[PDB]
Amino acid sequence: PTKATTTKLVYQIFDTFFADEEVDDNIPEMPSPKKMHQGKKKKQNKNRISWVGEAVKTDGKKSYYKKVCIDAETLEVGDCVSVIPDDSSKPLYLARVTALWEDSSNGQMFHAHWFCAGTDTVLGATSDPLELFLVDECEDMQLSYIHSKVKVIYKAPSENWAMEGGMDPESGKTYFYQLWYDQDYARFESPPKTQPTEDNKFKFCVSCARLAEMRQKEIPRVLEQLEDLDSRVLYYSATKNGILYRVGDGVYLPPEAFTFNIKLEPVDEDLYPEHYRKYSDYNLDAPEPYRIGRIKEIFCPKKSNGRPNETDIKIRVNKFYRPENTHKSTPASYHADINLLYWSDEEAVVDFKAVQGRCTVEYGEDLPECVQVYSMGGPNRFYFLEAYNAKSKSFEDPPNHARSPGNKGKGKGKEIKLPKLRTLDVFSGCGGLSEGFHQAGISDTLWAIEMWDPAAQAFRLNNPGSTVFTEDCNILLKLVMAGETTNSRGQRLPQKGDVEMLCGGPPCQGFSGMNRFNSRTYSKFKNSLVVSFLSYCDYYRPRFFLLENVRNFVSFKRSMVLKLTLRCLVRMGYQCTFGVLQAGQYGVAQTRRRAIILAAAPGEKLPLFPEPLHVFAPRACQLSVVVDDKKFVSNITRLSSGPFRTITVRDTMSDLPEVRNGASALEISYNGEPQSWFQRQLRGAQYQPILRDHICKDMSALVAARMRHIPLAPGSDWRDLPNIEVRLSDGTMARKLRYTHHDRKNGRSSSGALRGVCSCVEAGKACDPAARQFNTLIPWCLPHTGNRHNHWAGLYGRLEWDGFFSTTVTNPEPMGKQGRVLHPEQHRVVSVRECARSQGFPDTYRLFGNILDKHRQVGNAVPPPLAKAIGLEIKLCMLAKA
Amino acid sequence: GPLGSEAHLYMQVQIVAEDQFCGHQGNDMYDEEKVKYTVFKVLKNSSLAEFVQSLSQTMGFPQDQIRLWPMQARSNGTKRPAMLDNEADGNKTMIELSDNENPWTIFLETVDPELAASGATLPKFDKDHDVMLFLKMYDPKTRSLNYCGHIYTPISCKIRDLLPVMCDRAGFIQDTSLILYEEVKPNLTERIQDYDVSLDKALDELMDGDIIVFQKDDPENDNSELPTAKEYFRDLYHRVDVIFCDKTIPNDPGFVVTLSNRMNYFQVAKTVAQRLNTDPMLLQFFKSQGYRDGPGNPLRHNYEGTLRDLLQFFKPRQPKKLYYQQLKMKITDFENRRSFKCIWLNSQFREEEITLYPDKHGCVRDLLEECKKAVELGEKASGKLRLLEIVSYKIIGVHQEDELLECLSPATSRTFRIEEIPLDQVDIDKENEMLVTVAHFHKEVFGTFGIPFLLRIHQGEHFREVMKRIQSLLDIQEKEFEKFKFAIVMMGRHQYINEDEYEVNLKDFEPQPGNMSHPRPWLGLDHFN
Ligand SMILES: [Zn+2]
Ligand SMILES: [Zn+2]
Repeated sequence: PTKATTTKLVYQIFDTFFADEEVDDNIPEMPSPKKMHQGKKKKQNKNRISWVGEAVKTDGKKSYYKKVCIDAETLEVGDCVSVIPDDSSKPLYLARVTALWEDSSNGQMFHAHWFCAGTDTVLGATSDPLELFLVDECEDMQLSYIHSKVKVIYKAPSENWAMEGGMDPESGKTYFYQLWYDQDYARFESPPKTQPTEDNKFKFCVSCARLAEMRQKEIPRVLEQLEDLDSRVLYYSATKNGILYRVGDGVYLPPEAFTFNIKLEPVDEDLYPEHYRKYSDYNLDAPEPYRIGRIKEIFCPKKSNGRPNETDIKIRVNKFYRPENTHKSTPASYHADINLLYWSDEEAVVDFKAVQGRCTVEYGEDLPECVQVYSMGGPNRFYFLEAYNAKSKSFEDPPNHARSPGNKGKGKGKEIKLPKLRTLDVFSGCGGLSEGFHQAGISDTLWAIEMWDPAAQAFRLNNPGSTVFTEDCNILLKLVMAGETTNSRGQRLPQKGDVEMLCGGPPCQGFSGMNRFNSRTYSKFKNSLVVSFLSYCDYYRPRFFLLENVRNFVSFKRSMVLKLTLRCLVRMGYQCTFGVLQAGQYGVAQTRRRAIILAAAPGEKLPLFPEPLHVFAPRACQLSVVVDDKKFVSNITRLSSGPFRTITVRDTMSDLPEVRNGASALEISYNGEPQSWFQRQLRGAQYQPILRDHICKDMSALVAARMRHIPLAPGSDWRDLPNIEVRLSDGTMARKLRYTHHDRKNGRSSSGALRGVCSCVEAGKACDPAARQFNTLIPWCLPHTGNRHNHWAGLYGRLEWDGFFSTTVTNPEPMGKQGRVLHPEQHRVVSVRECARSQGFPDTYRLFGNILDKHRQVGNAVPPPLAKAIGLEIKLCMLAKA
Repeated sequence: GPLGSEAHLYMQVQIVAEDQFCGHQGNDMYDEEKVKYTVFKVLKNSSLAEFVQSLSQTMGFPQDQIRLWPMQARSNGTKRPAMLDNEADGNKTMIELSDNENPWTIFLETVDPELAASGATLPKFDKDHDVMLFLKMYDPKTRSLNYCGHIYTPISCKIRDLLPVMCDRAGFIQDTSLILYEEVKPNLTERIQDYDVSLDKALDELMDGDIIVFQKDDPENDNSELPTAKEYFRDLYHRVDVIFCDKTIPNDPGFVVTLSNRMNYFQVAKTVAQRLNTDPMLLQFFKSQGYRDGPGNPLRHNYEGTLRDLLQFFKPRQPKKLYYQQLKMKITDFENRRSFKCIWLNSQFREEEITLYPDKHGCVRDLLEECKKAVELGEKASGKLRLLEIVSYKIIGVHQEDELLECLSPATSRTFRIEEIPLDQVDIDKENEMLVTVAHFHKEVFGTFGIPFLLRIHQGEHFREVMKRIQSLLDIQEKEFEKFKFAIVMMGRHQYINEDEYEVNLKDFEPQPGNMSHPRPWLGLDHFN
C-alpha cells in the first residue's frame, strides 16, 4: 500500500528531481514579474555580415531580406538565435528571427521574438533545462548582438496524444518548446494560432500581432453617433475591453460613482476576570456591491474648437436602488432577491473609465420567462418591478420609458445544449464538487473513488447512476494498467476514452509543512495521493483536470508540491494554471480559501478563474500567491467589488426551527417559509414536509452551561464568561476559577487581583501540576496558554447574524481552533443542517452515518456554489471549442 | 382515451363570432375559458376553399359574405385576429395555413343580418394599405369596458378622423372630447398624445387586430377609483381571486375573495379577519402545498412577501387557495409556544404519549396546567398534578412547579412524566411519612424496566402492608406477586428485604448527612416479564 501506482512519465518526473492554516500571507506585497528582458546586452564582434539574395520588400526606411550570412554561416527567417546578457549572469537570451532588414538610418537589423527559460517560469529548477516557452516579448535589434544560431524544435502533441498515457518515454537533446506562457497569471497554454497575411509574411511576428490586438482592444472608442449639440456629441454605442455598450444597456459602477438622494461601559473585573483579553481586540467590513445604472446618454464633450474629445467618453445613467439603498436600509435585503432592484428617475454622469462591466436589467413583467427562470438563465441578470421615490420615500409602478424600448412584442405590421462530460471524481467525499459541477451542467460523474465508507454511501445516495469505488485508488489504477475490466466485486473500471473530466482533492498529509523537503518528507510525497492523482491524469488524458486543495498547497514545502505538480502537467503536454479562490465570494457565508489547479488538453481552451459574484471581507480575500519571490495572481479582475451583496449567517439559517443541545431528531418539520433568497435557493420552490439532519452534538453539562452563559452580543466568546459557581445538569458543581499567580505581561485587575492560573507565567517553565484546575465555568486551559495564542479569540464564540462562518470544519468544537461554532441565539453548537447550509448544500442533499460522520462529510466538501462557478468557467471553454 | 386509425389526420378549427367579443371585461378579444366556439373537426389536407364552402353552408352564409381572420398569437403573449386572403390562399391545406397549430382559432367576420336584409354587403379590404382596428370604450363611473365593434381603415388615416366613429359607436354626443389609448397587451395601455398624426406614426408596429380603448375626457372621472383605462387594465392585471380555507374544518369549500397581487401580509390578514369578524392577530395563515391540495408552510406574522408570492406556484388554470386557522391567542404568543413531548399517566396507571405547547418562557406550572386542560382526572383524587423525570425506567426526580421550562431537555433516555398526585401523598406527615422512589428490574439492578412510581411510607410500617399497597397499585397476577424480590438500592449496592420480618423506617432510605446532590436510595422489585 505504501508505494503509489504510477506512470513511467510521472515516476521519472518525481525521481529525476531527487535532490492547519499557518496563514502564510499577511503580505509585504510585491509588484512582480516585471517583463524580464528589459535592459542592455553584450554585442558581438562579427567580421562579415551580408544579405543573401535581393530585397523581398522595400518600405519607408527599411529594406527586408529573406536570409543573411554571419561569418560564413547562413541564417534565415524562422531560425532561432542566442544572444549574450551584458551581466555576468548565466541566462542565455534565446530568440526567433521574425524579420531581417537593412535600415540605412539605423543599420543591419532583425526582429527578435524572445523565448522564456523554463527555469524563469513558475517551474523554476523543476523545468527541463532544454525547455523554452513562448511569451509576448519582442524587440528590434542590430544583427551584431547575435552570438550564435541555436536549434529549437516544436514538440507538437501527436494525433494520438490522448492514448499516449502510460507509454514509456522511449518514443538527440535539443532546445524544444510546446507551450506559450503568461507570466502574470502563470498560465501555460497552447501556442497562439494567429495567422499572418501574405503582405507581412516575411516580417510576421506573433508577439507583435498579439500586442496589437491587446492594445487595440483596450482603448475605449465611441462607435456610431446620432446627435450633435453645441457643447457635446451623442453616440448610440461605445466599446471597451472587448465588450459593447449600447444605449439602454446595464452598467456596473463602483460605489464611488454616485450617491443616492436618500438621506443616509466599564466592566466588573471580579465577575468577568478574563474580559480584559478583549481590549487588545479593539478590520474593514465587506465592500458595497456595484452601483447599477442604465445607459441613457453616451457623449463626448467638444474640445471647444468645436470637435469632440473622444478620450473623454462620458455616460449619463439612471440610478437603480438596491432594497438596502432605500430608507428601509439593510433590513430590506433580508427577504429580497439578490438581483432585485428598483427604478429611479434620478440621474448621474460618470466617466466611461469607471464602468466595470455590462449587466442586464429588465422589467420583470415584460419577461416571457418567469422571474426566477430569467434569474437562473445567465450570469449578469437583474430585474425590477417597481420604482422608488426618495423624496416621498415611496414605491410606485415604473414609468413607461423604463420598460425596455426593445420588446414591444407585436410584429412587423406596417440555447446550445452540450453533452455532459463523463466525470471521474477521485477522493470525492459526499460529492459537493460533483454536485456543483452537475449544477454547472457540464458533467455527469459516472465514477467516484472514496475510501471512507459513509462518504461513499452518501455519494451513492446523491448519484444513483454512478459507480463508487471504496478500494485504494492505487490498486484500482494498477488494475486498469494491467488490462483488467473489473475489480474483484464486478464493478466496471473506467478505461481510456471513458473519462472526459478528472476532478479531485488529494490529501497532503505529512508533507504539509512549509519548510524545505528533506529526503524523508520527499519520500513521503513521492508516493503521495497527489502523485497517484497526477498518474490518473496522465493515464486517462481527460479534456479537463481539476485539483482542489487547501490554500497552503501553493506554499507547501516552499511551493515545491505546486511546482512539481505544474511541471508534471506540463510534461504531459497539458495547458495548466493555478489560483486561489475565496468561497465567500461565490454565494455562501463562510471564509474558505482554496487552491485550484486547472488543466486542459492541447485541443482545448484553458479555463479562466470565476469572477467573484459576491462582495466579501477583504481580509479573507487575499488571492495572490508568492512563488520563489514572484507574485502570481489569477485572471480575476474584480478586487474591491462585486455584483451581489455578501451572504450572511442570517441568510443561511434564520428559517430553521429552534432546536436544543444534542438534538437527535432526523426528520422534523420546517415549520415555516423560506425567509431569504439563499434559503429559497437551497430549499427549492416545492413544498418540503421534512427537514433532515437538523441535529446537534450532545455537549457535557459543563460545556452546555458555558454555552448558555455566553452573551448574545456580537463578538462574544469565552472571554465574556462570568466566573461563578454553577449547578450542572448532572448535579456536579462548577467551581470558580482561582487565580494563584501574578501575571507579568497582563498585570493586575483594577481590584488588584492576580491574573495568572499557573507558575509558567513567570517563564520559569515549571507548570505546577498541583495548580491545574478542573470543572470551572471559565476553562483553566484558556488563560493558561492565552498569552501565546492571541488570547484564544473566538473559542466558545457565537456566530453573528450579520457575520459569516469561520471555515466549516469536520467536527465543531467550541474549544477547537476554528472554535467559534455557537448559535447566534440558542445555546448549542451549530447543527449539521446549518453547516451544510454554510457550505451551500441543497437541503435535499443526502448525508450518511452518525452525526459526526455527517459533520465530517459536510466539512471536507467543496462548496457546490464554488464548484458551480468553476464549472461554468469550464462550460465557456466547452462552447468555444468548435 | 383510445385514439383512432386516422385521428392524427384531423385538426380542430374553432370558429368564434363577434358576438363573443361583447361583454368581455379583460384583455384582447375574449376569455379563453368563457368563449363559445363553433368547432370543426377537419382533415389537415383539406383546402381553405373546401372549408369555406363547408362553413358557409353549415352556418348559413354565402361564401362571399364571410371573411376569415385567423386568431394569431403575438410575441408579447397576446392573441389577435390576423389577415387571411380567401382568394390567394384558398388552395392551401388547412394545416399549412394554421402552421401546424391545433386547435386553430379563427375570427368569423360577417355582415349584420339585420343590416344585410336592407341590402348591404361585405366591404372590400386592401391588404397593403388597410387595417382592421378594434374599438373599446372605457366607462370610469361603472369601471367597465364596452365592446364597440371593429372598423376597416387606411393606414394613412389620421387619428382625429377616427373620433366621430368612436363617439357614435358608443352613443356619445358628437364632438365629445376623447382620451385614446392602445391596449398593447396586459399591463401595457399606452395613451395617444397626438391626434393629428396618421395611424402608422401613432402606433408602433401597427397590425390588424390592434385595439384602441377610448373614454370621455371628463373631470368626473377623478371620482372613480379607476379614472382611466390605463389604471383599469393595471388593477385588472393584478386582480386575483383567492379561496381561503380553514385547515381545521374538514372539506371546507372555503370562501372566495377578490384581492390584489401587491397586497402584503397585513392587508390580507385584515381582509380575511373582516370577512370572518375577528381580530387579524387571531389568525394564522398557511401557504398551499400546491402540488397537493392542502396546507403548507405556516406564515410568520413578520412574513415580508406578497399575495403573488404565496400564489405563484399555482397554475393559471388552478383555483388559488390559501389556508388559515383561527387562534385562541394572538399569533405572536402562539409563535412563542414550545413543543413539549411527554408522557401522561392516567387513573388506570397506564402510559400515554402526549405533546403539549406551554409558553417557551413559562414554568413547569404552565406545562402541568396544559396537561390538566388536556385530560380527565380520577373520580376523586387530589386534582393536583406533578412532573417526574425518568431515566432507564427509574425516577431520577420530581420538578418543583416554579422551575423554568428552559432548563429541561426532553432527550433520548430522558422521559418527562405528568401524573395526578394520589390522595395519600398530597399532604403527608413530613417527619413521619416519606415518599420513596420505586422501580422494577430483572436479575441485577442495571437492567431495569416497567413503570417506576412514587410510594408513601409510614413508620415501622409492617412491610407486607406496604407490599399489599404496592400490589394494590400494580395488580397483574394474584400471588405471582409472591415471586417479587424486594431490595434496597444505594450507589449500586442492594440489600434484599425479608418480607415477614417487616423491617421499615425512614433511616434506611436517606443518604449521608446533608446529602441531596448524588442519587438517593430506591426500592427495587424483581420478577421480569
Ligand atoms: Zn515582435
Ligand atoms: Zn503552566
